[PDB]
Amino acid sequence: FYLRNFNNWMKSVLIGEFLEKVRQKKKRDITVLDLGCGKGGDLLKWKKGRINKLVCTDIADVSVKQCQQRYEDMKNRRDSEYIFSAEFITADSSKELLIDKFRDPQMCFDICSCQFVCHYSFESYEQADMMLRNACERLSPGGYFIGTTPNSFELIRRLEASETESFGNEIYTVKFQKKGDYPLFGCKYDFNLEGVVDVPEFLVYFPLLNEMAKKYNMKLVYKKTFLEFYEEKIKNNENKMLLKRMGLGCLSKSEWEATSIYLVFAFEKQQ
Ligand SMILES: Nc1ncnc2c1ncn2[C@@H]1O[C@H](C[C@@H](N)CC[C@H](N)C(=O)O)[C@@H](O)[C@H]1O
Repeated sequence: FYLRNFNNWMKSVLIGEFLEKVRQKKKRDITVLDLGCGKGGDLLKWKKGRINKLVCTDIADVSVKQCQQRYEDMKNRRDSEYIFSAEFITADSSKELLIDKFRDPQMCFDICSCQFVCHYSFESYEQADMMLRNACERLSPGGYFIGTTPNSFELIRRLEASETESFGNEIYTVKFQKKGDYPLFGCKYDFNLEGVVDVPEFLVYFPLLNEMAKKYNMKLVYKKTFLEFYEEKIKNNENKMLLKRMGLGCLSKSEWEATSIYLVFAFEKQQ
């Protein structure tokens, strides 16, 4: 609950910062790609952002349709006077070109949001490159590719400090297959969060992600650990009060250990 809620706060502040960056130029017709949208847990953040068009895509067809129904549920509120239009696409973004699936092949995006997703595409080089292409190729110049991914530096640091192939606490466990072997692609580990799931992830060496993004003319805006990001954004008072409205003034030490494995990143498309 508290970890989910804290990640929502991180996504709210992150989406909020870059919606305003986009609006500090074009306030009109803001088009967003939500790569790996999941069950639609970001729809209300895009609604509060007052965007115009949202493309939600996920690999699980089940999730895409609950995301589509959740959007239809939202637009039948009385609160949804001008809710964004949306399309919902089932696709493997690490294997399929998404513009093959758009109703408008030539559409452009101001933001691509890829939250807790891109580390599933580092199974191989072509999959990581395909996801970057689906995320960045159709970005308008000056548009943003933002997202959250595990920090490989902090992952390895804790794995070496451990004396087994595992580490964690009562909230989470990370189990690597072998210690001391960290290939750029396919470095598989299992991430278990006590409550939620058990899904295999791949290590993302961020300098590599930074270099591959250059292929689509992306320049790194910033890269922060979850702790660096929290400490910086908590100084803005409306961020601080959003934290208190969401009931996040008291995260456990065990929850900080879990959430401090992650980083946020932002790339911008050049002219
Ligand atoms: N290659 C892939 N292409 C598209 N979606 C994927 C892919 N791999 C995993 N996903 C989906 O990415 C999502 C990962 C979730 N942790 C993120 C959900 C949502 N974006 C959130 O921030 O809450 C899941 O819904 C996956 O089904």
